[PDB]
Amino acid sequence: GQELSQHERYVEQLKQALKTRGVKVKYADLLKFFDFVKDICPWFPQEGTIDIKRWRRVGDCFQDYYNTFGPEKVPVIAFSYWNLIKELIDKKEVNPQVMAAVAQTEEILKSNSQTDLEHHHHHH
Ligand SMILES: *C(=O)CCCCCCCCCCCCC
Repeated sequence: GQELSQHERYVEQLKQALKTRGVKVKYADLLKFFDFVKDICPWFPQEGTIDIKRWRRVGDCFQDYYNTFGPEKVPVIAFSYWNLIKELIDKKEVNPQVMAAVAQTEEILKSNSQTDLEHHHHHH
């Protein structure tokens, strides 16, 4: 959600990198969103976090299939992919939804094995 603002600035950074590849001028957010959103999130485009283990499984499936299918528009962007996914998470260490899925799913407030409410304790 709000993290969207962060995605904007980044989107601009990703475009610059590809720009140095001598590649034409295309949108990264869209090209990636549509492709990925439908890739790891084919039935749930609501969130869809960045994943290396999954994107890899679904990545090879569609990819290994598209290529083995002898395509007529064999894009080079392929080679670029995968490698970018790794270096991506790194520069993402900033504070994306990935880090949130942790603070949210595993709130620090959680007791030893109870809940954040903590019946034993009473604060107000
Ligand atoms: C809430 O709607 C914000 C979206 C939550 C997940 C997105 C977080 C960052 C997305 C990474 C994009 C870069 C690689 C595709």
